[PDB]
Amino acid sequence: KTSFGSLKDEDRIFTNLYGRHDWRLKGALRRGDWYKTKEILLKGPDWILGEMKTSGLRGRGGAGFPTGLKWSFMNKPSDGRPKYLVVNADEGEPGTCKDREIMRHDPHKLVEGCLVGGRAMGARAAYIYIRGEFYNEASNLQVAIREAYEAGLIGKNACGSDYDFDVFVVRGAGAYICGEETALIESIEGKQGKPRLKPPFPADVGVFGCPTTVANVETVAVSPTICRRGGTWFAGFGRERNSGTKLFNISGHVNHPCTVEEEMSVPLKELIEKHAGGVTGGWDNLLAVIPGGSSTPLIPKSVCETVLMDFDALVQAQTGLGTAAVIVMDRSTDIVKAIARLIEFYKHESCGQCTPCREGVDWMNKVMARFVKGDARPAEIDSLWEISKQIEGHTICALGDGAAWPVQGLIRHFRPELEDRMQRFAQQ
Amino acid sequence: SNLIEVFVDGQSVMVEPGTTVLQACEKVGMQIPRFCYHERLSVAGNCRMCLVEIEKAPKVVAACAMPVMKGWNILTNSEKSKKAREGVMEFLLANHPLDCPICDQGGECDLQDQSMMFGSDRSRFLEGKRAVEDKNIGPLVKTIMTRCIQCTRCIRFASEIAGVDDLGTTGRGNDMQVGTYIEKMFMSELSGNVIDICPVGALTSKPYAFTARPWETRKTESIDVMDAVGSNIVVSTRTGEVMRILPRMHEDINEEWISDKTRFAYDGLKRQRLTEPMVRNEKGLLTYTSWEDALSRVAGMLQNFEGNAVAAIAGGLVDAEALVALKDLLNKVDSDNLCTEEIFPTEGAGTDLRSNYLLNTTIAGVEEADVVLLVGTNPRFEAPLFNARIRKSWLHNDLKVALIGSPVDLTYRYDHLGDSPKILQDIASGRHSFCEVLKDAKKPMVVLGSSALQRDDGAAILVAVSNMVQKIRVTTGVAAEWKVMNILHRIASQVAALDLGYKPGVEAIRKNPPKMLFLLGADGGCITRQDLPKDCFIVYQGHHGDVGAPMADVILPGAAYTEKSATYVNTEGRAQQTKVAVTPPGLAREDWKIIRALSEIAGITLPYDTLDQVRNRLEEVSPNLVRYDDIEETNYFQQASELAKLVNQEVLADPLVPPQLTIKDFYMTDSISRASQTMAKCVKAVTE
Amino acid sequence: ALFVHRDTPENNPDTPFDFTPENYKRIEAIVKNYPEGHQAAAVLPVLDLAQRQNGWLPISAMNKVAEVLQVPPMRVYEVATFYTMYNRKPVGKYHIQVCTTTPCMLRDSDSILETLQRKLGIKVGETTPDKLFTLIEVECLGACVNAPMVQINDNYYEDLTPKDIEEIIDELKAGKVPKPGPRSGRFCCEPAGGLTSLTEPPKGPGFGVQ
Amino acid sequence: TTYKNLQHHDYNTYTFLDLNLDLSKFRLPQP
Amino acid sequence: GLREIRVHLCQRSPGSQGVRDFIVQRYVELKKAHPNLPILIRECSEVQPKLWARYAFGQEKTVSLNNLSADEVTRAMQNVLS
Ligand SMILES: Cc1cc2nc3c(=O)[nH]c(=O)nc-3n(C[C@H](O)[C@H](O)[C@H](O)COP(=O)(O)O)c2cc1C
Ligand code: SF4
Ligand code: SF4
Ligand code: SF4
Ligand code: FES
Ligand code: FES
Repeated sequence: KTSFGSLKDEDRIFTNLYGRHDWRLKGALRRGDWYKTKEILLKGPDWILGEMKTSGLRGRGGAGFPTGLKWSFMNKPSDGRPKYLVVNADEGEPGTCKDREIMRHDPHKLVEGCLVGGRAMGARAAYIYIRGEFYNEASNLQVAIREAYEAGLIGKNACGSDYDFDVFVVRGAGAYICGEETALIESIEGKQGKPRLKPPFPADVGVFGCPTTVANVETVAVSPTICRRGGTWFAGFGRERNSGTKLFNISGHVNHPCTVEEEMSVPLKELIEKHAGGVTGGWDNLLAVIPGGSSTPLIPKSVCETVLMDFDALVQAQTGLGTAAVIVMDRSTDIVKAIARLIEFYKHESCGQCTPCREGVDWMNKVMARFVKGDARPAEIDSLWEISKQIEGHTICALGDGAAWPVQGLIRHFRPELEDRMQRFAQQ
Repeated sequence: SNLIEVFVDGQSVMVEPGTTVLQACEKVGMQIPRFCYHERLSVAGNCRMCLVEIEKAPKVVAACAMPVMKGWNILTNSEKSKKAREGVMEFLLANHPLDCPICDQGGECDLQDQSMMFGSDRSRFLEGKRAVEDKNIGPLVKTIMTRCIQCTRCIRFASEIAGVDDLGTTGRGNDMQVGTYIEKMFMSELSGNVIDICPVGALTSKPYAFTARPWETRKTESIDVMDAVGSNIVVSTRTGEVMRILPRMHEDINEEWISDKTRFAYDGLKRQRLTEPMVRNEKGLLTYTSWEDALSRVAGMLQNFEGNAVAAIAGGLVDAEALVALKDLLNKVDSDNLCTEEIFPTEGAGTDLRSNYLLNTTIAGVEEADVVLLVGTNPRFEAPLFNARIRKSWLHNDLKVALIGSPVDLTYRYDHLGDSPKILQDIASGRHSFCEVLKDAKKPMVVLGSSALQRDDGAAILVAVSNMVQKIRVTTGVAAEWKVMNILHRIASQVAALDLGYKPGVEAIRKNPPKMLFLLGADGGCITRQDLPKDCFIVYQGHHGDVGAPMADVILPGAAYTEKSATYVNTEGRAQQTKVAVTPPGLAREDWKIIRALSEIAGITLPYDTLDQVRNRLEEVSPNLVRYDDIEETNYFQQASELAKLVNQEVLADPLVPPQLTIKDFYMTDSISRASQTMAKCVKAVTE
Repeated sequence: ALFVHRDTPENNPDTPFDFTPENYKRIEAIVKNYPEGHQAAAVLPVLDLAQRQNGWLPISAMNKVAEVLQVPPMRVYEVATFYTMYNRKPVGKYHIQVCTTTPCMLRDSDSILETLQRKLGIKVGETTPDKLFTLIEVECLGACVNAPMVQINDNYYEDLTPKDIEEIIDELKAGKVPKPGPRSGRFCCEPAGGLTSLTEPPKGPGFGVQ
Repeated sequence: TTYKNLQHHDYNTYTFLDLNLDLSKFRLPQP
Repeated sequence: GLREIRVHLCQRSPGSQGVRDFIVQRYVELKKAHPNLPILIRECSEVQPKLWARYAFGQEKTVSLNNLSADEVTRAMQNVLS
């Protein structure tokens, strides 16, 4: 009801997150994968979509969009074209490493999720798009896919369900932008990973011009367990619209950086202390945290003493549980330099298609590089803020939002530090 | 009907579904700012300059890409919209180079105009701008890429309109660069139009660079004569000189583009130019004289001769007024050997019926056709805009193209049915596989390039094509209002001469060698001094001293198509007239005026004294020649085929080869093209 | 480095390159993963395969990929320039890639980069004179909890320290390949001090079903 | 007690493509 | 002698029906009997049908065919040809 966290291992979906249990089909079956999958498949797509809806699962990728609603867009009557389920395994957000573990220690969860989600959407195949860097993880993924094919779980008739499904693994190259829906679709199609215009939406025209639904690795991998254990069980955890269990990557200045699974809406302090040991030098030596990935703005220690790791809670705090990649900084950190590095990341990773981001992320990068040294003057902070607001709502894709938000968080919570550094520079 | 109601600042407007916000605003009258959007190209949405605010909506949409919805109120003067435009313009101008004084887009710059109107008046960018390296892209297009705004109109035009797939965006981020990754050359018959579509000055013309500013130039409206398409063009003139040639929008012909030759051959007008009457070739070498002397000598010779001993040749760039003047003069002399350089089969119905030698389906009907059969022709290098229309149809309205000739790159997929003229009889009799496609075709076309007709078996080729066309009509059951048979011309004056009744081909001249030849812009070299008697007394009447001029006993300088008001008919029968841009150089005179003055100096005086009276004579001869921009239909192709059946000839087994087999042959075709310097550079670059 | 190609004696439109027969079999396998037609989708995997065979993508390799997939060569140039794992200039035998984004920089990737460049006697972005090592700075490579971190070719070495990085560089310098994964004594992504989550046996196949 | 995901310590450079080629037999006829 | 015949007619007007059906009927049998004599059939919209005939030294004589019938047009053509 109230007060969240302390998830029991009975309720943890990913039971091999740490890799000390066999990840191949032999161990996956022991841990409970591929159980009653034939029954789940034969119960129909409407039942599966209803389960996902009543579970309250929200997209575990960047932005949290109700998974049941998003997947129902492809439940429309057939138009005579094939339907595809593209899995977004291009974990590019800085600070995020959860998809890597789901794929290298529990590929069969992802594979069965592909099967059930493809049945729900009516898809015939499911292309998995995995970073080019994640070579060993893609290799494990194909070993698991081949195990499934050889065991008959996929292919002609999956699990005897009479449903024809194929799982393709497609490796990308170096491009954070290729995690975007339409950019990912274009990369699969072989062109440059440049986001398309919307509308039309992927559910109407997608990969190869046919209907498509892009889903996160975590979102697809949670689905079989939701179906098996009931949507109500999943909804039991979390507050209200923020339901489920989430993988948290606590990194930065923390004693024991780790990937852990915890209840949705677990307090940030509980998450950082119970599992990660605590911020380096004690809770007092805490300056700011980036609850999301890199596209999320900062929250200072004052706001992070009581914030709850939730979509709604972090939106209220003026940030957002993007990918739940807690990055911790401990006072000794150079906050403006760190945020400048993040803006440099966005400058490097911008596709360059559309003018706002193309020509404005470089502007922000230059201004932030000057700020790190204090070369600018105090009147330029508002200029940076205005540039950020100009970039925010005018880009083709959300990467512009992600590049604008960290700067806004810095200007909103650490303006005095910027002024102090500028004054010290002017003192020379 | 299936129309939706949308509001533009509360102004209700009816728009069909799929209409975008930009087009709704345009219907009301508002012209949303834009850069990346073009009407003839795919929507891109890169620039984001067209951002507008939809009422009671959180974020601003892209007017060019957003499809409108019922009840939407589009606010175009709102704070949010204006601030979005200001921000987008600021981002566009951040990295732009301060080249306005030395930029060819001086007073025509959309970036300048939209910065003045919708942008801010000051810059707060306090950093160092980027600097891209320029790249060599051929002798026709200058690349100053530091000015590029990455709008991609050039890329889209090359990919779609020209179908070349050479330009693209390389890299990513602020370092994205538009161009060929390698040291390619962007050579194509439509490459020039990239200059127009580039909203900024990143792509400009090497020949025209730095020469003038837009506010100085005077924009005349004339027609192109480098081919039989009749591309409407705008001639930019500064102080009695041609500064550059630009396209003029004609949805039924041009569609905003013009061929590279049409664009860049205007240089030839300022070289190897006949600028004074010149006579005395019998006494040795040609020497200048005066009009009243040269015309006196010509009139003396004409009075001495009569009958078929005098004959005339019209070639290439000639106008209907001059043609009718010369025809009337020779008729009054009692001659009918007035021929034209380009052959046309005259065995069947010949020139009796206009449906026998016109693109009856018009350029714009290709979009309405289902199947196209290109017989012995290379549309890309003759009628390049006709090829552009074919590609547009193929790309959009699912079209099928087949070719009965040499296999050449046409910029679109096509079936190579073989390069034999017996395939025509095969298709007519049903022995070929293409009849399977012709069966389900609903709106067929059978274009027959005149280059094929100029073989020695042109009569057989035309007879076979018409006989196939009749069977195509009967099997396909096409209505009587859809003309399938078409003939694609490559010479500007061919259609007008045929309408006026000039004998096609210069065969009668060889049959009865004249004692006084009258070359009227006849630089084709069909008839040389080796033919004719030993003292023919040839008379050249043209603008350029090329093949014709050296062989002559007198030269009478005429006007070029940029200096005279002339009537030119294109390959589809449309009659168009040019306008006087420059004035003739020196003592040059209009060709019809020269003919009439020669007449009056001679005993025989013609019954016109003004351009309008010559036009009335044209009305008397062929009425359609005076209806400008109106395509009169035609009939009695059944009669044409009936008469063609009786013709007894066989198709020679030689392959059907197009004369312009490669791009290198496109840049030299007319006297002006041969005398142009830029065309020589293009030829050399292609050959290299 | 540069997004414009200038021919030289090496990296020339005629410089030798072609897939081996087994590589052609692999190419067919890749192409058959997409609908009929739509084979241009394999440009990315095919180009990566060409790089895996050679070591870098010369203009001849790009043209060969474009020819075998039947796409305009510019459609391959765009891909090769757009994506960052495609090497358009020759690269050392072992390609070292030190992550530098904020999550690693906070855990002292600067020291790792400094130690690597000092040991190899090169500056970030340069090749060792032996043509054995190439050091570059890369954005997030995933695995931000095992920071600081580097990638040698297709392997992740993570939880690194200056001593560990110079030791795994000594092994590559001499012979053998160091075993990938964290070098901090914790297997991967788990809490260092000790487990705080999945510390009890996982439940049976049918535990909790509706 | 002991890490289990060790099979990736022996993958060569062509492991991914070899697995894809092997799966080519199971893959279902394309549209 | 005669050098040309030029038949001007409207594409689809009541006053040119006779000429238009004369073309369909007797044109072939005339062009196959006077093979060397041009007979230029030129049409223009909303034109007044008129037969043009040019003789020796550029002397052209004109008639009218407006609201005339097929047989009348044929008679006029025969008279000009003879
Ligand atoms: C620049 C950018 C980079 C991204 N990277 C990822 C990723 O690794 N995973 C992911 O699920 N979504 C990513 N996204 C978000 C995707 O576009 C999309 O929202 C997500 O894949 C949908 O998955 P979901 O419905 O389960 O939430 C990115 C978006 C942007 C704009
Ligand atoms: S916001 Fe940036 S990354 Fe996204 S489409 Fe525009 S230029 Fe590309
Ligand atoms: S395109 Fe030329 S004229 Fe226009 S703003 Fe840029 S430099 Fe100035
Ligand atoms: S060169 Fe010109 S047309 Fe091409 S992208 Fe740049 S600004 Fe647009
Ligand atoms: S004109 Fe609409 S974004 Fe460019
Ligand atoms: S920040 Fe270095 S691995 Fe992500």
